[PDB]
Parts: sequence; C-alpha cells; structure tokens
Amino acid sequence: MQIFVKTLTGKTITLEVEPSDTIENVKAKIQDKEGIPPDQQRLIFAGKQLEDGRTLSDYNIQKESTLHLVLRLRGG
Repeated sequence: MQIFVKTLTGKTITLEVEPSDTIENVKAKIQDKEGIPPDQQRLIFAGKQLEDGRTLSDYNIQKESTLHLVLRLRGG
C-alpha cells in the first residue's frame, strides 16, 4: 500500500509499505529516502507510538494514512 509520513517540521514524505512490514522496515525506508537513521525516528499514528518489532497492521494503519515522524536521540 501507499502511506504518508508527516514530519514535525511540516514536511511530508511518501512511502510504499505493506501491513506485514515491521516498524524497523518503515523506519529503514524513511532512512533510504531521507538519511535519518531509524534510531533517531519516533513514529506515532493517532497518538499511539509505533513500537519496534511490531508490524504496521498491529495498528489501524489504512491505505494512504499519515504517520507522524519525530526526530529524537535514543537514551537506553
């Protein structure tokens, strides 16, 4: 499917994904398209945080939905 990723600075990118894609796959596509490492990416749809290891289907992500991309620095 086609989805969209709106950043926090008012920028939007277009992604090609499938519900079977894990979150690190989506962050990896965002990396290929933008150069932002998946470590510095916090994805949120409808307030819910997209956890690594889960899939897009684990959330109510429909075709041409728009996720929110926050740029962070990991602590751990």
